[PDB]
Amino acid sequence: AWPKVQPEVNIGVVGHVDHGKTTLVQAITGIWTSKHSEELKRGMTIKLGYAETNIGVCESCKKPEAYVTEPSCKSCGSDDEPKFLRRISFIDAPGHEVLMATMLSGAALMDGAILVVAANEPFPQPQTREHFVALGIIGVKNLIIVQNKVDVVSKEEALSQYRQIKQFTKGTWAENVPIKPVSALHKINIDSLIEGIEEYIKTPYRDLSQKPVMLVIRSFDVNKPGTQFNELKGGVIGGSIIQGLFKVDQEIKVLPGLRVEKQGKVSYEPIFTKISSIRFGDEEFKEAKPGGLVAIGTYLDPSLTKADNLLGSIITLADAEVPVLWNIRIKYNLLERVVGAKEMLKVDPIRAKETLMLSVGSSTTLGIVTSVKKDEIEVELRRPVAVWSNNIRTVISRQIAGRWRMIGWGLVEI
Ligand SMILES: Nc1nc2c(ncn2[C@@H]2O[C@H](COP(=O)(O)OP(=O)(O)CP(=O)(O)O)[C@@H](O)[C@H]2O)c(=O)[nH]1
Ligand SMILES: [Mg+2]
Repeated sequence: AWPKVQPEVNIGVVGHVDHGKTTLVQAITGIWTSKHSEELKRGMTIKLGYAETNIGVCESCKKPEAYVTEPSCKSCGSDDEPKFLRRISFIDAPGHEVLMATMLSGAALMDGAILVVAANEPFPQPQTREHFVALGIIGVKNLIIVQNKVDVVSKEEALSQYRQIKQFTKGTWAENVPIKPVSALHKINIDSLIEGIEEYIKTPYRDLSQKPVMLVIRSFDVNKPGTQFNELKGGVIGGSIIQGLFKVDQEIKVLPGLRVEKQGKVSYEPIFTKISSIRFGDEEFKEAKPGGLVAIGTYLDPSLTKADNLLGSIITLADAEVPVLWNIRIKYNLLERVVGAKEMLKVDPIRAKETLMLSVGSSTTLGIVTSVKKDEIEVELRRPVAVWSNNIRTVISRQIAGRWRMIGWGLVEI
């Protein structure tokens, strides 16, 4: 039988709106990531979606068909159990331009990524470019480009687009990134994509001695409405461990923590709690490592975790030393152009007093520029940000025509 383990690797799925990201995740895992009523109603991804699958291989069968996502080799005529390789999970990002920040948040949790490009739309669309560049900046460079929807165009049309994709990636870090043509909807050529995932998105080395840090993207409770008070389960916090590992019964804290109101005055205080449970998908565990999206059960009042209240927080062990900053200095670089805009636009230099959006880990925060130099800016933040390490990358966005657009990136200087 196959072991029940946590996913050991996170693969982002990104790309322009409606290019088929969520359907691709479904093709691979059997799961539809959109769980929220607003997502199902509007027919779009809004929150980061999530799905897991085991990956195995039928050792006595031809590849790529030999790769499977379930413990059966019958499709290649064998009754032998396939060899288990690893469990993997997908971080399914929204494609809508208005949701770029969510993509940025998700990118902090990715070990590698799939850029989905629809074969029946002109390449390169605005969020194809924006998501691509964001991946480059954040360092998610174990990339596979998936040409999706090949079922509705001829082979030669798909090939014309393939040539365009090679041209686009030529001279960039992605020059030799593989391109896999598939139909996510009708499940065509999926095995080849699985093989590509095994080949090009290998599980990275994890130094489990590092101080445990988790980036938070969800928070909620499992309390059915009309639940008795003596039955109210504690709040649950969801996210991905980026370094180290957590264990049941550990004393932890959420940073920056809770917003505190003292007659108009607002500060933040760390939330201290204890891990009462650890879950990945449907399975419970005693410890949680990088890879996968973990649900940490706590003793927190569920009101504190309700409705993703803690999105953007980090979690550490209670005694960790972590700067929680209301002002940050960033060593920055600007892009030449606003890549996510429909019409070509130059990036104006950063100006003092302008309000920028900073993406740091899973957090998204507005701040006012208080100092501008050639290589550095200083920013007064509207809400504080937890800075758990010395070389954290931030992505900088500017509001252009009412839309937040990525314009640059930097290193948060300690
Ligand atoms: N013909 C065809 N249609 C597809 C394929 N993959 C997805 N679609 C269709 O495209 C539409 C959008 O699919 P969806 O998977 O939700 O795309 P998405 O990129 O996740 C949308 P968002 O950017 O908001 O998250 C749906 O109608 C879906 O059935 C494909 O391989 N072939
Ligand atoms: Mg989607």
